[PDB]
Amino acid sequence: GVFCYEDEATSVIPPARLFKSFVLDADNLIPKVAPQHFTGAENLEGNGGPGTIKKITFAEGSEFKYMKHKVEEIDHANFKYCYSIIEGGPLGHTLEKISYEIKMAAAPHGGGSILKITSKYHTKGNASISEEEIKAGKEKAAGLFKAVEAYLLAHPDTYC
Repeated sequence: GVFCYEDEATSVIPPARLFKSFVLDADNLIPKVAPQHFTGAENLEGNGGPGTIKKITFAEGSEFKYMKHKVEEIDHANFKYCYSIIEGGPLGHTLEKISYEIKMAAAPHGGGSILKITSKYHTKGNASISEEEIKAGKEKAAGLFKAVEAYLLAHPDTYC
Protein backbone atom coordinates (compact mmCIF):
# COMPACT_ATOMS: atom_id res chain seq x y z
CA GLY A 1 0.00 0.00 0.00
CA VAL A 2 1.76 3.15 1.31
CA PHE A 3 5.12 4.19 2.70
CA CYS A 4 4.84 7.57 4.55
CA TYR A 5 7.46 10.27 5.50
CA GLU A 6 7.11 13.74 7.21
CA ASP A 7 8.92 17.07 7.52
CA GLU A 8 7.99 19.85 9.99
CA ALA A 9 8.81 23.56 9.49
CA THR A 10 7.38 27.01 10.48
CA SER A 11 6.25 30.25 8.85
CA VAL A 12 6.20 33.77 10.37
CA ILE A 13 2.84 34.37 8.56
CA PRO A 14 -0.49 33.15 10.18
CA PRO A 15 -1.52 29.69 8.79
CA ALA A 16 -4.36 30.36 6.25
CA ARG A 17 -2.23 32.40 3.75
CA LEU A 18 0.35 29.56 3.56
CA PHE A 19 -2.51 27.03 3.19
CA LYS A 20 -3.61 28.75 -0.09
CA SER A 21 -0.01 28.49 -1.48
CA PHE A 22 -0.47 24.67 -1.47
CA VAL A 23 -4.22 24.42 -2.02
CA LEU A 24 -3.84 26.53 -5.16
CA ASP A 25 -0.23 26.06 -6.13
CA ALA A 26 1.47 22.99 -4.40
CA ASP A 27 2.28 21.33 -7.79
CA ASN A 28 3.66 24.73 -9.03
CA LEU A 29 5.30 25.64 -5.65
CA ILE A 30 8.50 23.57 -6.20
CA PRO A 31 8.70 25.28 -9.67
CA LYS A 32 8.33 28.72 -7.93
CA VAL A 33 11.78 28.09 -6.34
CA ALA A 34 13.21 25.72 -9.02
CA PRO A 35 11.32 25.21 -12.39
CA GLN A 36 14.04 22.70 -13.42
CA HIS A 37 11.93 20.06 -11.54
CA PHE A 38 8.68 20.78 -13.55
CA THR A 39 7.01 23.56 -15.63
CA GLY A 40 4.41 23.13 -12.80
CA ALA A 41 0.89 21.90 -13.63
CA GLU A 42 -2.17 23.05 -15.67
CA ASN A 43 -5.79 22.42 -14.60
CA LEU A 44 -7.58 20.00 -16.97
CA GLU A 45 -10.93 19.60 -15.13
CA GLY A 46 -12.84 20.99 -12.09
CA ASN A 47 -13.41 24.53 -10.69
CA GLY A 48 -10.04 24.75 -8.75
CA GLY A 49 -11.31 23.41 -5.35
CA PRO A 50 -11.60 19.76 -4.07
CA GLY A 51 -11.40 17.00 -6.74
CA THR A 52 -9.70 19.33 -9.34
CA ILE A 53 -7.49 17.49 -11.94
CA LYS A 54 -4.15 18.87 -13.32
CA LYS A 55 -1.39 17.73 -15.75
CA ILE A 56 2.12 18.16 -14.22
CA THR A 57 4.46 18.69 -17.20
CA PHE A 58 7.87 19.50 -18.79
CA ALA A 59 10.78 21.34 -17.03
CA GLU A 60 12.74 24.61 -17.49
CA GLY A 61 14.61 24.02 -20.82
CA SER A 62 13.31 20.37 -21.20
CA GLU A 63 10.24 18.17 -21.94
CA PHE A 64 10.94 15.56 -19.18
CA LYS A 65 7.81 15.42 -16.90
CA TYR A 66 4.34 14.05 -17.80
CA MET A 67 2.15 13.09 -14.79
CA LYS A 68 -1.56 13.13 -14.00
CA HIS A 69 -2.50 15.17 -10.89
CA LYS A 70 -5.62 15.05 -8.66
CA VAL A 71 -6.67 17.16 -5.64
CA GLU A 72 -7.84 14.51 -3.13
CA GLU A 73 -9.39 16.82 -0.47
CA ILE A 74 -9.34 20.19 1.23
CA ASP A 75 -9.95 19.85 5.05
CA HIS A 76 -10.07 23.64 5.60
CA ALA A 77 -11.41 23.60 9.24
CA ASN A 78 -8.27 21.55 10.06
CA PHE A 79 -6.14 23.43 7.45
CA LYS A 80 -5.05 20.11 5.83
CA TYR A 81 -4.64 19.57 2.09
CA CYS A 82 -4.34 16.33 0.10
CA TYR A 83 -3.11 16.06 -3.55
CA SER A 84 -1.65 13.22 -5.72
CA ILE A 85 0.40 12.39 -8.74
CA ILE A 86 -1.75 9.55 -10.27
CA GLU A 87 1.52 8.12 -11.66
CA GLY A 88 3.00 8.99 -15.10
CA GLY A 89 6.16 8.18 -17.13
CA PRO A 90 9.33 7.05 -15.23
CA LEU A 91 7.82 6.17 -11.80
CA GLY A 92 4.58 4.71 -13.18
CA HIS A 93 5.48 1.07 -13.90
CA THR A 94 6.54 0.43 -10.23
CA LEU A 95 4.40 3.11 -8.45
CA GLU A 96 0.58 3.54 -8.25
CA LYS A 97 0.69 7.19 -6.90
CA ILE A 98 2.72 9.73 -5.09
CA SER A 99 0.25 11.39 -2.66
CA TYR A 100 1.12 14.39 -0.44
CA GLU A 101 -0.77 15.76 2.58
CA ILE A 102 0.09 19.30 3.73
CA LYS A 103 -0.95 20.83 7.12
CA MET A 104 -0.88 24.38 8.50
CA ALA A 105 -1.37 25.13 12.24
CA ALA A 106 -0.70 28.28 14.33
CA ALA A 107 2.65 28.28 16.20
CA PRO A 108 1.67 27.38 19.88
CA HIS A 109 3.19 30.73 21.03
CA GLY A 110 4.86 31.89 17.76
CA GLY A 111 1.82 33.88 16.36
CA GLY A 112 2.82 32.66 12.86
CA SER A 113 2.41 29.00 11.83
CA ILE A 114 3.65 25.39 11.89
CA LEU A 115 3.96 23.65 8.47
CA LYS A 116 3.77 19.84 8.08
CA ILE A 117 4.44 18.20 4.72
CA THR A 118 3.84 14.42 4.51
CA SER A 119 4.77 12.36 1.43
CA LYS A 120 3.08 8.97 0.77
CA TYR A 121 4.37 6.64 -1.94
CA HIS A 122 1.62 4.26 -3.05
CA THR A 123 3.00 1.13 -4.76
CA LYS A 124 2.08 -1.52 -7.32
CA GLY A 125 2.00 -4.67 -5.16
CA ASN A 126 4.23 -6.93 -7.36
CA ALA A 127 6.64 -4.03 -8.29
CA SER A 128 7.02 -2.19 -4.93
CA ILE A 129 9.67 0.53 -4.35
CA SER A 130 12.66 -0.05 -2.00
CA GLU A 131 12.81 1.93 1.28
CA GLU A 132 16.18 3.52 0.33
CA GLU A 133 14.66 4.73 -2.97
CA ILE A 134 11.54 6.09 -1.15
CA LYS A 135 13.82 8.06 1.25
CA ALA A 136 15.71 9.47 -1.78
CA GLY A 137 12.43 10.40 -3.60
CA LYS A 138 11.11 12.13 -0.46
CA GLU A 139 14.49 13.88 0.05
CA LYS A 140 14.43 15.39 -3.47
CA ALA A 141 11.03 17.01 -2.70
CA ALA A 142 12.11 17.88 0.90
CA GLY A 143 15.21 19.91 -0.13
CA LEU A 144 12.97 21.87 -2.54
CA PHE A 145 10.31 22.44 0.18
CA LYS A 146 13.20 23.71 2.41
CA ALA A 147 14.32 25.89 -0.57
CA VAL A 148 10.89 27.62 -1.12
CA GLU A 149 10.80 28.18 2.65
CA ALA A 150 14.36 29.64 2.40
CA TYR A 151 13.00 32.07 -0.28
CA LEU A 152 10.11 33.03 2.11
CA LEU A 153 12.72 33.54 4.89
CA ALA A 154 14.47 36.02 2.48
CA HIS A 155 11.02 37.58 1.60
CA PRO A 156 8.67 37.32 4.70
CA ASP A 157 6.25 39.78 3.01
CA THR A 158 5.49 36.97 0.42
CA TYR A 159 3.45 33.80 1.29
CA CYS A 160 5.78 31.95 -1.09
